[PDB]
Amino acid sequence: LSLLYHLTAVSSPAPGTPAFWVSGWLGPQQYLSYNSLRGEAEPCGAWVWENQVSWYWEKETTDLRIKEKLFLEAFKALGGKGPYTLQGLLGCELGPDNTSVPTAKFALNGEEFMNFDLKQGTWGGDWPEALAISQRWQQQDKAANKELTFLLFSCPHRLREHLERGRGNLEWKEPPSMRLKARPSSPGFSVLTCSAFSFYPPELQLRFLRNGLAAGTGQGDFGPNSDGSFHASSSLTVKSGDEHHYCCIVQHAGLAQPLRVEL
Amino acid sequence: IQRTPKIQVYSRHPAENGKSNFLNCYVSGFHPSDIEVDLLKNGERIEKVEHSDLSFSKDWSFYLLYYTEFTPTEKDEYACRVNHVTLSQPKIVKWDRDM
Repeated sequence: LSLLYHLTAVSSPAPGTPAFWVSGWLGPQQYLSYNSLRGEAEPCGAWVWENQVSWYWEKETTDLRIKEKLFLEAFKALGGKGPYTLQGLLGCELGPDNTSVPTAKFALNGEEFMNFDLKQGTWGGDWPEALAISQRWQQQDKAANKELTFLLFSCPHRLREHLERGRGNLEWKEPPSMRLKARPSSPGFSVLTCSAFSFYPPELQLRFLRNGLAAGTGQGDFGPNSDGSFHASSSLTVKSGDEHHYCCIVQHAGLAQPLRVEL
Repeated sequence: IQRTPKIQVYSRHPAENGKSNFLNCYVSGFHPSDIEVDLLKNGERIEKVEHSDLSFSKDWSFYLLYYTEFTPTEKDEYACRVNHVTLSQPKIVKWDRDM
């Protein structure tokens, strides 16, 4: 709930650039980093210090090497010069019981075009390109079993291990530092901005208040910081007297209550 | 498809003059993945800027984050300059000290 690999391959990378890289995620946190240059899977953030079972990052590295070759191979089975982008979303989510729910979608040049029918063990899709790659992987006659293994056993075993040896990393809670400022804009009008700095998890609400009366949300924005935390802002246009009758309400798991905020 | 990038510029902690900080350029929702990002100080391209791993979102569009250690000043300006195929000229987004 949930572990996800973001695989990407490109058919003609600029030099310096890797042709194929992957990032593993646990919820909204990156735990894994891989590319085809270094060719090794390595931990991210606090996950460097997670107590693993010592052959763990070896098994991650082999699986992603297998998947590296399957991806570059896909470009050969295509019939243009493109260039091409292949993308895969693989992983799992622990269910409403203690069985796992597989995800395996694929995308070509930014358009979803393929998936993995687990109840048959095949890649499927309407497209000639989908059918081409599917057949080609289906032939590297190890790969459908491996893929299957990966999603049904590997992936949901890794998730539990992390859920147990890193549970604290996932429960992490950090309130945002808040600010509310007004700037000059069009004559008659000023812009209000309620900003939220360094919070975790991503889930957060910013809403404005006309006097105590509800003023709507504003126009939201939202981004990551370098440390895995997050940023958010949300703005409103108001006319140029009448700004101190507005305030902001934030709510987030790292607070015991919705926190009002004045100018 | 080709998707044209969204650009956000913000700091990691509220900006107090004289206190050390981080500046961010979040670029997102773009396709394909090749992109070029410089951070600027009154026009001048910043040397030791770092960046995260190029990732994508649920809709398969790419995002990426560039960051740099710095110390804000009431009369210092920052901006992000981005170049991507879907654009005629590189776009410069000024850092609004709140957004």
